[PDB]
Amino acid sequence: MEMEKEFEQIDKSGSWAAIYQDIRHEASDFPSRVAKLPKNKNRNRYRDVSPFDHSRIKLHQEDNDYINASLIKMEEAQRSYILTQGPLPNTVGHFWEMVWEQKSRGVVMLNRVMEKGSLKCAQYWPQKEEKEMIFEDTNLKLTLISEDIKSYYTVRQLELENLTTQETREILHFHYTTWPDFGVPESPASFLNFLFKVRESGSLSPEHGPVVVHCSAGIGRSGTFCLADTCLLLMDKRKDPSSVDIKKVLLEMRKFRMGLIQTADQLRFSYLAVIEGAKFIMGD
Ligand SMILES: CO[C@H]1CN(S(C)(=O)=O)[C@@H]2CC[C@@H](O)[C@H]1C2
Ligand SMILES: CO[C@H]1CN(S(C)(=O)=O)[C@@H]2CC[C@@H](O)[C@H]1C2
Repeated sequence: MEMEKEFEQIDKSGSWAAIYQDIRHEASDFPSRVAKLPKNKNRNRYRDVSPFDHSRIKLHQEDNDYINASLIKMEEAQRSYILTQGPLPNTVGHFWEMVWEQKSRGVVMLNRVMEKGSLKCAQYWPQKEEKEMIFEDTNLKLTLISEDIKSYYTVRQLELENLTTQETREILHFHYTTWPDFGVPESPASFLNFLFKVRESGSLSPEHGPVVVHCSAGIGRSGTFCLADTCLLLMDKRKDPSSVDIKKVLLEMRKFRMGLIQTADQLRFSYLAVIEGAKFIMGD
């Protein structure tokens, strides 16, 4: 079926939970043996969220190459994403090592450091220009260059220096700051505006390594971001945009990381975002 009318048909019939459970039943199951090794327990935030072995990002280190991060490679859309958990106190150096080694331009953050009164990820970037951060375990230096605070999101320019080679690179930090502590946003308008700002920066384009996108577990809000982006790109590429099937695209993405889209409300929100986004692209 088309998307917008399949949407109204699920609303009128109130069957979002049944649709979402079907997706959960059909989703791929692949091994995640490296994630479960005892030496990696303090590298995982949640015991039930792990990268598959076949798609995990490897650190370029001979001691321990493990990080909780997955490469989502979308062949028809010609887009790739790295989805990862929010960094832990003992993985902030690994996180920036990955950004460096994978040649990423941008980092997309969809959570606040504290939500619901608890810590959802480490404070992993510097908050003042004159107070830079040094990660001694991976030999990197990180400096805040500029910060632009808007009503729904903040964009930061950062400098990452590999202290071994003295090479430097400019990284863009795109921080969506207004996702509610409970539920999903009422309108997708600010989330779509944010997606378009990431696109306009070059961070999603083939001349760079894959964008790094995270929330707390790296599957819920993060899944919503890449699902919406890929569906909108496919609607632009194909002769028949109504042939894009958001459930099929989500199942394709779940071949590369488990659990993408965590609730039926997140599934409905993803439909809403793609539907509204397709009107603005036109060609409007
Ligand atoms: C519209 O709100 C509810 C609709 N359904 S429903 C009844 O269509 O399945 C789901 C139930 C839980 C709540 O998050 C949302 C999603
Ligand atoms: C930024 O990553 C560097 C960290 N080291 S490290 C942790 O051994 O100092 C590894 C060795 C080679 C270097 O290029 C990469 C990976």
